Amino acid sequence: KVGRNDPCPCGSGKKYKQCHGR
Repeated sequence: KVGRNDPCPCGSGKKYKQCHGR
């Protein structure tokens, strides 16, 4: 459970929900 509000681990720049989480 990664902090959805934290920069996606993908290393793109957008937060989880703003990249992968979504």
